[PDB]
Parts: sequence; structure tokens; C-alpha cells
Amino acid sequence: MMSKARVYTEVNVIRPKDYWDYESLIVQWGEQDDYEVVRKVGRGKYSEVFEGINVNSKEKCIIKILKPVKKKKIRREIKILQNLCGGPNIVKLLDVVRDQTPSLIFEYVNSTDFKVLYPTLTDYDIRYYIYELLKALDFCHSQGIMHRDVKPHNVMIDHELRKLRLIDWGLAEFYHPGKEYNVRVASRYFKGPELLVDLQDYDYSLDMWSLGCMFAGMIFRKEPFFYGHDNQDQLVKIAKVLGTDELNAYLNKYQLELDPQLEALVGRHSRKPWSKFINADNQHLVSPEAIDFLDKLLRYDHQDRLTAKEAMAHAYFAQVRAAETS
Repeated sequence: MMSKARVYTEVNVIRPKDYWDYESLIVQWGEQDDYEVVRKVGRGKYSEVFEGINVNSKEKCIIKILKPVKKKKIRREIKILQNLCGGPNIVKLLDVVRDQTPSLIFEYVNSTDFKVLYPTLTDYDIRYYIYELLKALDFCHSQGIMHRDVKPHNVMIDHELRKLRLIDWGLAEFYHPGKEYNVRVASRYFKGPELLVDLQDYDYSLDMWSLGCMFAGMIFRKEPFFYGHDNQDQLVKIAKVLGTDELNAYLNKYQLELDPQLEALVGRHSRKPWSKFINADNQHLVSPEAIDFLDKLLRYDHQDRLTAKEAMAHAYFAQVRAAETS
């Protein structure tokens, strides 16, 4: 029996085919002359990022110049950005222009890099920003979409405005129950066990593992938390913490077999309690509720992880939920 999402299972079934059939998307291009590059903001594997301006309004934007890319892949990101445009803490696609090739125009966000920000984040900042990120995840999941590349680099945080935006939807996909996906998604350190053991019928829960990796890195001040030197080593790094008994049960449940070369690397390991990662430098960020929350994200079995909605309801976010009401 194929694995299926515990939540939002049927969202794309009841949608018109036009909603998820991104491959048939007719892109309505603007014109490049409407937007102008000001300063380079960053480099990427698929694109170059620039801080730019709308010439016909002096309005500042982010310009993402997509490098070489297939027609199918460009339409997937554009269609998904359009489908999600307006949701909480989702980056907003303003326009799509081209010379060929393309170029995506987004709203501007004055982001601070996580390598500078996270070491200064307080216990409350972490609870606050993770909660904001969960808003984004619950929304895109409820719209039948998995992000599949959750990581600090794709979470833009304006620390003075205390805004958060989930960006780079280039690896996102539509969730269709029963579908086998590519496991070569996400970024190494944030890859869920499903991608490392070749479980292809995964779902939204993949994003919750990635979140857990981010979360562990923040509260334990350990970046990245799971530091594998390749995809096989990535599993080993996880097994040395979660332990191999839980790994074996998970493989058994989904009738998975590790190839012998990977099996030799994984070996045998006892579970390392989350408390073993507490030290003098990070102790102010760790509490019984933070550990319980993290422990419910970082499970081998994707079905056993908290959903975005369940995560928002966790006691770790009690103060943030109450402080938000007003």
C-alpha cells in the first residue's frame, strides 16, 4: 500500500486540472523595461538575485534572473508562486518577464543572514520566527503544495520589521496522493530520511523534517545540526542521533531495504537523548517544551511527524499564540 499524507490528502483531486497541471501553463509575460537592477544581492545554483526597482514607479523589488532551465521547471515555479500568492508569509510574485531567459520579480524584503542573526536570536525570537514559518507551511500544504527546500537560506527574515518570508519555490511540487516523487530534492543537511532511503511516495511531512533540522540548529547553536559530507553520510549523521532501532522499524514498515554499502556505513547506534546537545552556551534556548517539540518533528517515519497545524498548537508556542491574539 502506498503512503499518503495524513492531511490535505485530496486538495488537488477536487481542483480543476488547470490548478496543478503546471506543464500546460500559458505564462503572461510583462516587459523587462518595467524593472531595473540596482545591486546584486546573492548567487544561486539556478539563478542570480538582485535588489531592483520598478522604473515606472520607483518601487523596490527582488529580481531573480533564472539561469538555464527547462520549460516544464520554469512553469512549475511560476504556477506554484501564482497559486500561493497572497498566503501568510509566502514571498509574493509580482511579475514575470523575459529576454530569451526568464526573470522573476518579487516583493522586496530587507533580510539579515541567518549566520549573523541566529547566534543573536533569543528564546522568544526562535519561538516567534518558527511560528511565522509554520504559518507559511500550513498554508502551502493546505493548497496542496510541498516546498521541499526548507532551510535557513530560504527563510528571509527582516529582524527590525520582524517579518518572515518563505522563498525559493524552485523545488516545490504539487502533492498527489499515490505519486512517486524524485528524492533528489531539498538541500543535503535538511533532507528527510525518506529521501535518503529512496522512499518516493513522501508528502508535506518532508517539510516538517527540514523545519526540525532548522529548529535543532537554532536552539542548540549547531549549524547545520546534521552535518553529512554526502547523501549517504547524511543518513549516518542522522542515525548517530536518532539511533538505528527506530531506523530499522521505519524501513520495515515501508518495506525498504538499504543497499549493503549504505548499510555498512549506517552500522548500529543507540539513540542520543536531545539533552546531550545542551551546553552552557545554548542552555537559555533549550527547555522541556522545545525538546518535546523538536522530538515530534525529527522522526524517521514521516507519518509520525507533527503537521504544520499540529506544530502551531504545541505548548512551545503558547506565549506566541496568546501574544498574537491582540
